[PDB]
Amino acid sequence: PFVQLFLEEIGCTQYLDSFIQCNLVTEEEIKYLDKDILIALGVNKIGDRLKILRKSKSFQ
Repeated sequence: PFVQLFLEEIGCTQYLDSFIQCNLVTEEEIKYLDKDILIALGVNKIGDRLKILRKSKSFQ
């Protein structure tokens, strides 16, 4: 799924596991993720959080 493929661009699949923790499969919801939600998602790097939001925009 795109959720796993775009996240792979970060270079660390560990975050991919973070998405499984929330069980998020909708691509639009990725943009819906806020920096605070990413913390709950299971992300240990604040810089990567910015990458997820910016890369998600690339979807459109």
